[PDB]
Amino acid sequence: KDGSTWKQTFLIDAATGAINIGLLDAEGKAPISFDPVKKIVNVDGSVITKTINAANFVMTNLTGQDNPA
Amino acid sequence: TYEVQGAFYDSIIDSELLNAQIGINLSDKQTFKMKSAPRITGARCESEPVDVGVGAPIVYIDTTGEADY
Repeated sequence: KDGSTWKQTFLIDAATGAINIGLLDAEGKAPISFDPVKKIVNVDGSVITKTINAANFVMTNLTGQDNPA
Repeated sequence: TYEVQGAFYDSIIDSELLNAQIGINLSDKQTFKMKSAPRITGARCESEPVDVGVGAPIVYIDTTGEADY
């Protein structure tokens, strides 16, 4: 409850197993997003894990002026 | 290209006499080539399309100069 309105914090859709986590940005960009339809896990920010196993560490220039490395 | 010839003129040598170059006993001439300023032949910019993310802008510009740096 923010004043007279309510801001979404987290959503869990029935049709799609999408779980957005976090207060929405002014432009509507959720911090953490999911999509089983595309089989992607989308996290804006950082990820900390003891280890990671994968088959393709494909660095990307996600931002306009980023430096993948 | 220019040719260089000169020498020292003492207190005896006068401005008019120096212009006449009679008693100066100047040095033998020497010819050298004067370099050329840089110029840009063409201006362009291309970048690679990317599946995910954004292609990093790059500038390709072709010169024709001869400056050391």
